[PDB]
Amino acid sequence: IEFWIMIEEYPRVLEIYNSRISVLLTSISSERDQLYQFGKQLFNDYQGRLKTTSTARTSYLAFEQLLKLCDFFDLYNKEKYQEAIQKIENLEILPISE
Amino acid sequence: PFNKEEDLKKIFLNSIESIDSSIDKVATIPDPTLKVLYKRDPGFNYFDGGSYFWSTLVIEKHIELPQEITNGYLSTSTKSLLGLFPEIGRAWISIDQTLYLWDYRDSGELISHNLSQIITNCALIQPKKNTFKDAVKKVMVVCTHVEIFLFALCYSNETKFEILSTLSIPSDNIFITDIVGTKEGRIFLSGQDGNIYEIEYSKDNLFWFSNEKIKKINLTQTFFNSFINLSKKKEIIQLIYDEDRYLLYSLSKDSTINVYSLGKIGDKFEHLKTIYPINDIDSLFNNNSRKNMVIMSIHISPKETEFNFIAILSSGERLYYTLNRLAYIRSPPNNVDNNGNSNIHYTYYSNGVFFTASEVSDQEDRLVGTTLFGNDIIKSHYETSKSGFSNQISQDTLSEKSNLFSIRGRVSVIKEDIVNDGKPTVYYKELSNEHMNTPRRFLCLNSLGLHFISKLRYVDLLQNILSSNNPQDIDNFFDAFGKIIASSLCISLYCSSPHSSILLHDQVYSGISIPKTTTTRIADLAMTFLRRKSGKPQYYQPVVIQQMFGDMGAPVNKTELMYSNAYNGLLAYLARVLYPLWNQSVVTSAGCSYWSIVQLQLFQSHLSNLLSFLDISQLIPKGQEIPIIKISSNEIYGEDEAIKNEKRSLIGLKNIIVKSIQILNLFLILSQYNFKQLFDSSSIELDIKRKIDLLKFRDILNSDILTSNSTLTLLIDSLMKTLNSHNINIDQVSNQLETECKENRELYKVKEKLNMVLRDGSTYFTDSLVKDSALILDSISPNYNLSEIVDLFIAIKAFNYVTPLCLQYAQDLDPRGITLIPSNNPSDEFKLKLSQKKSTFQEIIKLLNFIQSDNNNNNNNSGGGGGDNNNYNNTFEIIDIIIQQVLVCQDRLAHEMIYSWILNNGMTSKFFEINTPFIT
Amino acid sequence: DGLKISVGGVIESLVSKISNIGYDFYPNEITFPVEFIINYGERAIFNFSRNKSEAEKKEISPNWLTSSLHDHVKIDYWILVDYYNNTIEKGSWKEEDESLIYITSVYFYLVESLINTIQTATERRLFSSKQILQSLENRESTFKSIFNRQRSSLNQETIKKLEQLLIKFEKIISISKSFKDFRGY
Repeated sequence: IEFWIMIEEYPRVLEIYNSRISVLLTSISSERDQLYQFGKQLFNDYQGRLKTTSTARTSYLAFEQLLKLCDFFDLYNKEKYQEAIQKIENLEILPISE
Repeated sequence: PFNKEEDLKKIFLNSIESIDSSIDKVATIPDPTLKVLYKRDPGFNYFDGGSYFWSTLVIEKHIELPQEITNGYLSTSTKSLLGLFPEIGRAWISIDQTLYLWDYRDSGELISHNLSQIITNCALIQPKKNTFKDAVKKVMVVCTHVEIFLFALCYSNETKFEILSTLSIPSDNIFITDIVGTKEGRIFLSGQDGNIYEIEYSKDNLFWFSNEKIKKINLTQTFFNSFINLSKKKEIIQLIYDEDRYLLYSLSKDSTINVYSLGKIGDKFEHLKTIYPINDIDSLFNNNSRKNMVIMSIHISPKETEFNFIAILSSGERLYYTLNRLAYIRSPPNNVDNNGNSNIHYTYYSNGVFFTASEVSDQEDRLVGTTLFGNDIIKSHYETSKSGFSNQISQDTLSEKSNLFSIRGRVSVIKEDIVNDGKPTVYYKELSNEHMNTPRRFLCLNSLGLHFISKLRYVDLLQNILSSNNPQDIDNFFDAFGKIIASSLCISLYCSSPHSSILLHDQVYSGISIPKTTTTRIADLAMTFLRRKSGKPQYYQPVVIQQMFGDMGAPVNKTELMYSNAYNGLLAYLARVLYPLWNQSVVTSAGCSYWSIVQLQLFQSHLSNLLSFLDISQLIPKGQEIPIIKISSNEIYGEDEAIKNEKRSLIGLKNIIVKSIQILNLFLILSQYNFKQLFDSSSIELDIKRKIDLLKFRDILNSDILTSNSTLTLLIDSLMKTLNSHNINIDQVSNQLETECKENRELYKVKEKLNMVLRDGSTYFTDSLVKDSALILDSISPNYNLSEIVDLFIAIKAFNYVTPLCLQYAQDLDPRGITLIPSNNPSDEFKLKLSQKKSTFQEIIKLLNFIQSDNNNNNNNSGGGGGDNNNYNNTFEIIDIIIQQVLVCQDRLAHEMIYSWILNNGMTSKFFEINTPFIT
Repeated sequence: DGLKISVGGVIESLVSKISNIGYDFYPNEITFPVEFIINYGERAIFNFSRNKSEAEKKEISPNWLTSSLHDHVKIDYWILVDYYNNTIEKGSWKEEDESLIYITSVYFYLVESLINTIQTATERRLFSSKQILQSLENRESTFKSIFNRQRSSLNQETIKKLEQLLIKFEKIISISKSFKDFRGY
């Protein structure tokens, strides 16, 4: 990913990141939390480039959902169930009413 | 002819006049009390929708009392009290002789302090200026039965402090009932004797014959009454200070109210009036339950209103006073019981919000909360009601929504919370700053914990009416507030949603955007109802109803344009986003900006999300040109031209949004690079610098339409020269100054670098400034004057870079190879490009003849020596390099020109050392 | 107040009339004859719109019928593309330049919808087929011929409206070709 960033190929950055973080998403593993802090850096430090490409908007929407799903499983795996509910509500992927 | 500059500049100016017209609506919103000041009779105008999503108050969280305080309640021997100090972000509780200060912000920090005497009351006041250490941000006043103490709250940061005791003075056995302060640091006390006292305290001794640094004075004991006890007074039960009118008020234990001036410097205590609310009421009810009534409380009416204070009855009946008269009466809502016997114990008011707590059981209070709810006033100030001559002579324009809660534990105090800076906006203008302000939080402290209670904004209450998913309540809202303002609130919800977010470059401006409190489902429900409520732009005639006094000639009535509810909602959103900017100067007479970086970013985020809204809403259909207006059937051409004028006015508004972003962005960049160092140094004339406090954001938006280098270009003029004079990278900052606010800038920086080499000479630094100057020219090719650049390289003798530069610039004059293909019918584009390439390769031939001429000038002067051989070698070796640099080029005309020069120098040997197809 | 049904409002009623009947019937080609409903609906909106203003001709969507047959009646954009090829090849559209410009514009905006629904390698293999490509190139050549036949009688906004269309059709043919040669890699 840092090499693909060095040549500004941001579609592939989002493609790799979503592919490795989805397979890891629910896991209690060092690679999951290390890749999640790296993803929180890719957010802060590059999002203005990652959202401006003419491809990969869905790959960014997925990145901006996975970086919230990791934050939801962070709270579920740490008994913070009321804060976890508020993360998945404000993710809009589930229905709250009929 | 038609002129597209004139048309765009007229569109832009008409959209500025449209924004002035909308911003003076945002400014001029009327005081609703002005209609009501002359109603004799009780007010009852309570708004409801029959649906709970219309609640103007919501409980945000509850937090229970810390276990030290709860075990304090299990050990209380005589007395408790509860209180609130948002003026430091703390609650306070006192249990007999112990005082607790508790953090209700998300640190939880408790601080306990013990006294040797039972506590009577406690309050927090601003210190007298120059009187303590400057780290003493507040003074806490604690009364007991025997003494009164002044604690200096001395600060180590913004959230934590020392409780330093500094001064005490006896009570004289005067039980103190209430305690109030001023922004000069005056301190008033009320006694159970019915006197008002003040604390003369000072840093250094009050009188030159004494050691007093604290002293108590009675301010309402006239010098004869000490010798003639001609009745007691009443106990006083409340004190209030109206800072904004410079008035003290005091409420007495028979409902008698007294008013005193403190003077416009805090200079005085000067009694003005006694008011007798029960007599003032019975006077009205004899000029058109009750015999048990008392006034419970007094509260302030905002400075901007003709009302000065409110007094509140033991019935929920509110009494609105001018200093002259009782001027309106307001009944409770029917959420207070029809039996007319509710135990109302606590009553609070701040700036168009009102609360009553009333006891229901030994463990529960009913909290009734009302807000002034501006819907008819908001609607009739934006929408001209076509229902002419409505007889508004009896309509009570103080509309309130009433809300209802049950609360476990006895409500002991209420305050408003300090979630907003500078001043609270007066209730009938909350709408004007709604998008800049947080919701108006209240704090309700009771015998179990602290309830946090927000007043909803009209945007937040629309979000709840949309989350109801009820199409009828959303239709009710659009016709209750008006389609212009409901459209403005749908646009606000879209600006608060994820999908409106055009990002800023976080790599320079880190994270500060509008908090995204609105979900996608709510944002595009709001967009769907905005589309459904929009309508078309249409012409109308104003029906000027003639008064029946004769013909003498009528006027010709015009046709006039109604824009859509989407256009008017956009213009009523944009005017509120720009309201704090538009009428204000950007630069202080101190030489600094008027706004902070955080404020500039929040205005930038509103305008970028609104720019996103214009290109996602499709109100400007992408790729359509400016509609060219000309100078059953006829009433098609009515909408045909109305839709052209809306599309014109929308393009004018978009251009003003974009330029408002460009101005905020330029003032953010100028803030980083020390704004005042750029302002004081700038090439701006001294009598312009003496008037920049008079130059508004509005007037800067106009300034480039009327070279006249504008004030903005003359700050870029000092930024660029400040970066140069510190050797800072000027190009990182410029890529931002061209994405947010190429060739023409960089052609000057090439000329600037080459004018350092022509000043300082050839060295590894200045010879890099030559490498850098080539690569920058190539990065802007062919958009420069080649011959003027070639004479700079020739004046440096940096010859080796001129051949590549004259070849690349010749390629970028024809990046289609059109001059490479011989045509028996040449285009005039081909003739032009062929002449341009022949003029650029003529600079290589200018260089080669210059080098050959320098060689010949020196050989005509070395007339008696030997050693010149190396100078002769190196000169021909540079010529062979310049030849080979062209022989690599696929352009035949470069080749035929070099071959013509080799032949005209007689250098026929070199054709035997070349192989390229054009030689044959 | 003689209620003006707008050129939008006529299309809004007619689209609703076609879609809501199609939803109970499709794929009954007897009671919902898609090619006839297209060939008559487009001809009736052409005949109604011809005499209208050059901004009533900006309430009209190009995909007025073609989206709703997909959006509501669930007819595939591939199936619609060849019902429009049949409409243009079989129908009286070859008799008048203005009508041939109109239906060829609807056909290329229908192909612009299809280029936003194409996902798979298999679909990219259909859109690069010789039969689709040769229809697109015949349709561009036809429109480009008739446009330069009328570039002396048409007005200077409606000329630009067709010049902006030609650059789309040239891009659409370029996408049928890029999807052809993204097959060798």
